[PDB]
Amino acid sequence: GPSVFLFPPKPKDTLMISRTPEVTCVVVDVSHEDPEVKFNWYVDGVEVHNAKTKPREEQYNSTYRVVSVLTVLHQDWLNGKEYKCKVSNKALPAPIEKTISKAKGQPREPQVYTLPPSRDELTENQVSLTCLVKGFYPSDIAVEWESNGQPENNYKTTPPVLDSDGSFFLYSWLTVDKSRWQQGNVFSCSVMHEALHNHYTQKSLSLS
Amino acid sequence: PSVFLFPPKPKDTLMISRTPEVTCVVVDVSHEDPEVKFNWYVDGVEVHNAKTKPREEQYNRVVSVLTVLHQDWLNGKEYKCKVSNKALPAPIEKTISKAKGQPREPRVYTLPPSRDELTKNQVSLTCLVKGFYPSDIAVEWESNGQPENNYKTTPPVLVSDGSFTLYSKLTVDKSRWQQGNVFSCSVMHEALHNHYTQKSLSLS
Ligand SMILES: *[C@@H]1O[C@H](CO[C@@H]2O[C@@H](C)[C@@H](O)[C@@H](O)[C@@H]2O)[C@@H](O[C@@H]2O[C@H](CO)[C@@H](O[C@@H]3O[C@H](CO[C@H]4O[C@H](CO)[C@@H](O)[C@H](O)[C@@H]4O[C@@H]4O[C@H](CO)[C@@H](O)[C@H](O)[C@H]4NC(C)=O)[C@@H](O)[C@H](O[C@H]4O[C@H](CO)[C@@H](O)[C@H](O)[C@@H]4O[C@@H]4O[C@H](CO)[C@@H](O)[C@H](O)[C@H]4NC(C)=O)[C@@H]3O)[C@H](O)[C@H]2NC(C)=O)[C@H](O)[C@H]1NC(C)=O
Ligand SMILES: *[C@@H]1O[C@H](CO[C@@H]2O[C@@H](C)[C@@H](O)[C@@H](O)[C@@H]2O)[C@@H](O[C@@H]2O[C@H](CO)[C@@H](O[C@@H]3O[C@H](CO[C@H]4O[C@H](CO)[C@@H](O)[C@H](O)[C@@H]4O[C@@H]4O[C@H](CO)[C@@H](O)[C@H](O)[C@H]4NC(C)=O)[C@@H](O)[C@H](O[C@H]4O[C@H](CO)[C@@H](O)[C@H](O)[C@@H]4O[C@@H]4O[C@H](CO)[C@@H](O)[C@H](O)[C@H]4NC(C)=O)[C@@H]3O)[C@H](O)[C@H]2NC(C)=O)[C@H](O)[C@H]1NC(C)=O
Repeated sequence: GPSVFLFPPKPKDTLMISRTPEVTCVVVDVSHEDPEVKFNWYVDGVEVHNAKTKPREEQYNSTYRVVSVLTVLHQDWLNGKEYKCKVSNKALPAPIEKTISKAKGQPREPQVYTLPPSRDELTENQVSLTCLVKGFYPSDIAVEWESNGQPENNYKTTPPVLDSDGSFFLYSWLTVDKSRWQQGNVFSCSVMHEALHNHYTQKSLSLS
Repeated sequence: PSVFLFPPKPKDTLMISRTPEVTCVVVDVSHEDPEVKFNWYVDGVEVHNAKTKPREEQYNRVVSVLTVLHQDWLNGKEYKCKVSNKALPAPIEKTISKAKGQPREPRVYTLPPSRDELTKNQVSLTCLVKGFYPSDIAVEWESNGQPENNYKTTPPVLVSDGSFTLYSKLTVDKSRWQQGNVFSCSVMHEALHNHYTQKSLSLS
């Protein structure tokens, strides 16, 4: 019969003011004979009516996929409000309910450390500037780099990794030509996370 | 019924003494006919050396493990699992391979704890593995001729030239680093000489 999956907002969407955090209720394996899906959305048990339900779409496997999207308020998601999708369909014994919210565990803020290129790397034509983000919970986080007060767009960041103490770490890094580092330019690693003061911190990195 | 084909572990692929194997797993086989046999293919030629596991149902799985030749897998020969069952329009095939393209070796750099981390009780020793292809790799830590196990390693990340990089973090007590112990990051990857390299790190 029909199955239901309930997805949380993307991390940047929860942490950035100009972005739209959304919870997504997806229903799959909907038959031809019982094609109609109904959604009811609840926020800490109160029903809301402004979600946006997409029309059913037949999939290559001859079943329907129906999707409902509820936009969540930034503050509500951060306060741990619970979002419940309820799906009704006649091929089901009872309506299926799924609930999602922010990770439950005690919040912990990131420690942010900047690491200069390895000595052995200095012999190359590009070097790596590293930023270690450590010990944060929940795993929702966003990292950016800047040079001389302006965005750097050529950096990469690992996904969060689960650590032994139950928190998360990641590494971000920026690769730059050796002359640029050698000159004494300043680079900065910026982190947005809910548990930081102002949900933001910045640490800097520069030739010694 | 649907078919999933899983690859060998990286170390099994890179060490002559180990047995690299691909796994063909079928997932939703009807009780109306729980009958399925496999035909395993290697570059269009069929093999008969696959060994089916002791089948075992669960509330709600048939698997053939094919041992692959070390060089064949490295040369990216195609391993095609073919699954037959009466609930199928056609017998269905899944094909698996090592990622195609010329291998590029990782560069391995060892990184000391940030000065700001030195205030803390435990510190992070970092190993940067950079620019490798394909992403199959294994990373480990050692101290004083013996395995060190309180490390974590990120997944490989795709970078702009199409190769991969990752970081591995070893956590140790601040005093222990402070004594002058030597720690080591070892990496296994097909493009390395002897498929192995090691870089080391100790207090200056
Ligand atoms: C018919 O087709 C559709 C397939 O659609 C498409 O068309 C078919 C024809 C093929 O072409 C497909 O290739 C193609 O996808 C089939 O529907 C699929 O059904 C399976 C389940 O049978 C669903 O799998 C679930 O996937 C989620 C993760 O899914 C995200 O990532 C997928 C890529 O891997 C991506 O395809 C999905 O779209 C989805 O992507 C996310 O989408 C949201 C909203 O759009 C977006 O915001 C996200 O950013 C985006 N993410 C990404 C990475 O892009 C996976 O999590 C589910 O697994 C969990 O749940 C199950 C039970 O517990 C169980 O199956 C698993 O064990 C796993 O369990 C969970 O563990 C987590 C750990 O945290 C825990 O939190 C959970 O609580 C726990 N349990 C539950 C219930 O969650 C599951 O794997 C596919 O999503 C679905 N595809 C689509 C597009 O909806 C359909 O099955 C086909 N029917 C048949 C008969 O073949
Ligand atoms: C009935 O239950 C069975 C039993 O399932 C298991 O046990 C039951 C009791 C419950 O606990 C289950 O929740 C639990 O799964 C169900 O069987 C499952 O069926 C789903 C789909 O139907 C399969 O999902 C796929 O899983 C693989 C990853 O699988 C590894 O990790 C699993 C955890 O999710 C682990 O459980 C698996 O065993 C497997 O582990 C690997 O196994 C090998 C063999 O031993 C081993 O060597 C490895 O070490 C081991 N690895 C690890 C880490 O342990 C995942 O790859 C699939 O995603 C692919 O397919 C999706 C749909 O096809 C697609 O959306 C994804 O994007 C992705 O597709 C691939 O995408 C890339 C690029 O995008 C492309 O290159 C690929 O070509 C493309 N592939 C395809 C096909 O398009 C997906 O998540 C479960 O594996 C399967 N598990 C078992 C044990 O059978 C069964 O479905 C249930 N039936 C019903 C009707 O409910």
